[PDB]
Amino acid sequence: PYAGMPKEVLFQFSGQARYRIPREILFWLTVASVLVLIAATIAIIALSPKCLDWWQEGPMYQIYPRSFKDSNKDGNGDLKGIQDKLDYITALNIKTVWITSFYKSSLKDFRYGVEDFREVDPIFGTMEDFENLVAAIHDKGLKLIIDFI
Amino acid sequence: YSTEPGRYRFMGTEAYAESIDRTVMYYGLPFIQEADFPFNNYLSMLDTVSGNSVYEVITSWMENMPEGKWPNWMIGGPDSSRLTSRLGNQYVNVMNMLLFTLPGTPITYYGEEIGMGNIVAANLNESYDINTLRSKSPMQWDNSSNAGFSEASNTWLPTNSDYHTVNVDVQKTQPRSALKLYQDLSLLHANELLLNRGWFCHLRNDSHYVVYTRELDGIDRIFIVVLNFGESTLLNLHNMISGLPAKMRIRLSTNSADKGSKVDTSGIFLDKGEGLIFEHNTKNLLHRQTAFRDRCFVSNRACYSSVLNILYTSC
Amino acid sequence: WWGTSFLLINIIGAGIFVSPKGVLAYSCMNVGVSLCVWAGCAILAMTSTLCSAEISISFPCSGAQYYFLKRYFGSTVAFLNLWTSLFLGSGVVAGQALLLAEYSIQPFFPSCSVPKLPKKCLALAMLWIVGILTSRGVKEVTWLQIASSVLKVSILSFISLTGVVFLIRGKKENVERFQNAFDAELPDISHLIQAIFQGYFAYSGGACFTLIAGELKKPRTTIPKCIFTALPLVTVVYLLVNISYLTVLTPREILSSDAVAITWADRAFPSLAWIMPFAISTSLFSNLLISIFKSSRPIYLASQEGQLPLLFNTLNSHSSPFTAVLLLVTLGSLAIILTSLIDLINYIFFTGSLWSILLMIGILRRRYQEPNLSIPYKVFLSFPLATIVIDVGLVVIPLVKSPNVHYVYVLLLVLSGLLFYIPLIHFKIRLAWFEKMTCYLQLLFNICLP
Ligand SMILES: *[C@@H]1O[C@H](CO)[C@@H](O[C@@H]2O[C@H](CO)[C@@H](O)[C@H](O)[C@H]2NC(C)=O)[C@H](O)[C@H]1NC(C)=O
Ligand SMILES: *[C@@H]1O[C@H](CO)[C@@H](O[C@@H]2O[C@H](CO)[C@@H](O)[C@H](O)[C@H]2NC(C)=O)[C@H](O)[C@H]1NC(C)=O
Ligand SMILES: *[C@@H]1O[C@H](CO)[C@@H](O[C@@H]2O[C@H](CO)[C@@H](O)[C@H](O)[C@H]2NC(C)=O)[C@H](O)[C@H]1NC(C)=O
Repeated sequence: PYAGMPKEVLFQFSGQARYRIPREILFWLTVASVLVLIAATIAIIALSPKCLDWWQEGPMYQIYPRSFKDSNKDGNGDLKGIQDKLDYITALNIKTVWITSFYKSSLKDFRYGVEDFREVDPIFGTMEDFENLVAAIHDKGLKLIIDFI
Repeated sequence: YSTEPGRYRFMGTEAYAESIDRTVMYYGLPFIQEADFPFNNYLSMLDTVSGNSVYEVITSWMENMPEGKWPNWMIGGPDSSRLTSRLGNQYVNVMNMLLFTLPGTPITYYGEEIGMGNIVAANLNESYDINTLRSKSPMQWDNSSNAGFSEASNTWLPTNSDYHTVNVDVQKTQPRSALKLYQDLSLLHANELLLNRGWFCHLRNDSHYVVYTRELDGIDRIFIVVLNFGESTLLNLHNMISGLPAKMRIRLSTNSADKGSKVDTSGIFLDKGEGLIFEHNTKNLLHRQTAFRDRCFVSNRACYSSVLNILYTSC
Repeated sequence: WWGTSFLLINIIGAGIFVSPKGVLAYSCMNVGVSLCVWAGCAILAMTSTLCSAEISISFPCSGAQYYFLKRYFGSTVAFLNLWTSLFLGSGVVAGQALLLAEYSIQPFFPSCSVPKLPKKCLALAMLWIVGILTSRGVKEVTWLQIASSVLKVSILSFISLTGVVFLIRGKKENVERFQNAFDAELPDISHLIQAIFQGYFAYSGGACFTLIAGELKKPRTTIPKCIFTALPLVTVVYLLVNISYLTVLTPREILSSDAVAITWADRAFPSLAWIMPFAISTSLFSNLLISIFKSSRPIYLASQEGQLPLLFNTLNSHSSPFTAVLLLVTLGSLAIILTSLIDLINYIFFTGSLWSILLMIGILRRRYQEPNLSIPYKVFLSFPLATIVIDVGLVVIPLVKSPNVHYVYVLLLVLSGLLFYIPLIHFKIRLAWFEKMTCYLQLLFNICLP
């Protein structure tokens, strides 16, 4: 078994059990360890609780659209003003933004009298403003829910 | 539209002038999905505060709810008088704490973090309910013109006359403002498993104070929340809870000047509208004891392994 | 010709599946910055590939780059290169194992973060099974590798076509992000360097055909032309892949998500039916096998000369190297356990650029006193001079920024290279117990030197 030992002297001590069985033992131990790792992984993936949903982990913020922020010098709040203040909402560690009714309406109190369910009231902006606000909210990792009558 | 992962769609219902048994029916059935949760506004219906009333509200909601469901809480809304005018200024801070320690999802009405009050009723040309216009004043941002809400000569509603000293801008510098406490409570709720999850165990009712605990299996730490809703008084935690040290460290308090201070367990002195959150290291969780299995609730039960630093269901 | 086809099939690699997040992880969600970052990475890889082709046509194999170092530097430099390339290969195989296990394990968790423990366990299991498959058995499977290449090119083509179609349709929600770009805040230079590292890993990943380029038959005739015809194609493919990902996903979810392709398919076509994770996992497993074989080859190739571990030059079992495979498995397991994936890439290609610096100065040594004796080139090696400064800029500022001490530890290991080299060679000390251990291990595993 000297340095650089060739093939012929290899068949001189491998026959001995002390050099015959440990190789097989190590091979089967390694494959057993591989199976143990697979079993541990498949056990940990199961038996694990389902994680909380987005509406279960973070607080919600309720906003009255007409009294949050004006952005066109008209006296009424609008969606653009809401978009312009998303940094303040983020600084509050808020997860969900809740906006009350803003559809095109003829009566804005005593519940709501809606004149069109697929339009935004002109005093709040246009549909393009709503789409921009939704995109801005989704970019910052927030989520939006709206009222329905 | 809720099949794509990460895009679940929420839906809740509003029923206000109703009883608790008819309200909890919107939660659905174990084999029928009806709603995620009905909005809870029982707290916002209180015109006066005491330990007994808050205890009754919390216990009623937590007992009538189906087991395993997700609760929620509100303290104000567009159809209710603002909190600092309904109950007074002294209760502004403590209620916020109550909102951020109960199990479930908290809901905040705009302007509650600053602490706005109602405005004197005024008549408008448009048709509106004069009895509810008091809670729809514009947001107060800074001490400029119309409180920074608009740059126009006239707003659709008058702004509150105290905006010169109560606005977002001034409170971002003051270290004792309600905004700082709200931000601290929100951060603590977002960065602690014990608050966004885990058991909620409440002790016996009292006329002055409300005391409860939050805990989880395998954390070895508990949060003890104590709130004083009556008058200034003295409290001895040894009688209510056994196995506590003589001195305890306040993790958070409504009076921000006492953060990190040490108090004596027997003889805690509380002022009108005060709140303390103690963090305690122990291993005797209440929900495992025999006396308290009837006063602890969870949703999505889980256990934490620190050695593996994971969560598992079988406990 | 099919030569460029084989070249691109080798080049495409497997990093394209992981980099889009990391590059977007740095630069703070700036799309234009990321596009410029991969543009610069592609140019840098162009230059490095050209220099590597020069060395390959001037020198046969990896041992021939070792001999090149011997010609133009001392033996210490070449030995340091050898042992550093050992760590490079170990880190590469560890990263591939992490990526494979992580992609396989993601689908079970629908919309949350996968815990680190199952990911590490599965990565260790995959690395161990690949290591035990390489030795005592299979060296290469042609059918599986052909199928994996076909699947990978099909997936890439499908993603590119879908992105092109969605961009052409002109919907506002799909194109508005491309317009009004660059409004995000400008990051620091360290984030630029990290993004460059990730992009270079993406694009140069699998572009290690230096040995492959060494067996070509048209020196200075088609190899530069082959590179000029192949590399910009995969550059455009990668850029348009970014186009598609940013078209149908937001930067926030791309950064928060772990498997970019899986979430891309989830949002685009909610009918994948677990086909995409399985296909990508099979492709990554094939790439792992190919990479472990290609990394085991140079160790045995250079083990026959100038190596203290004479035990390494021992073909055994079914004519397979054993010591090199075991050492690679051990180092890969340590890399899996002790650290994450992105920082592994950062350290790996920081070391890669650090050694490319010395490769470039050796090429300049071919021109240091004899500029005329350089290899024939289109612009007479003007570009490598600039790439030297580029690499210097890459290596300098991570030290002054110093956000992680592991950067210092890399240089500490490099210096320990010479620290170990000095007593072995200069003093020529031999250990009897070393011989005893070698003989015992030879008798244990039937280890013999042919
Ligand atoms: C709208 O409200 C205003 C004031 O509440 C009413 O009167 C306006 O203002 C002064 C007196 O307040 C009048 O001299 C103006 O002529 C009024 N302006 C306008 C534009 O009418 C006003 O009558 C109300 N209008 C309606 C339709 O109810
Ligand atoms: C209104 O808010 C401003 C903003 O801080 C207060 O401070 C004034 O404005 C700048 C900012 O410090 C200073 O240069 C002025 O000197 C401040 N005014 C005074 C009187 O000190 C300001 O005090 C607030 N109140 C009023 C009435 O302006
Ligand atoms: C805690 O429990 C109840 C509160 O509902 C109180 O006991 C009742 O007090 C009211 C007041 O007259 C009456 O209903 C009875 O006299 C009591 N018993 C029952 C069964 O109702 C008790 O006092 C409360 N503890 C306090 C306030 O410290």
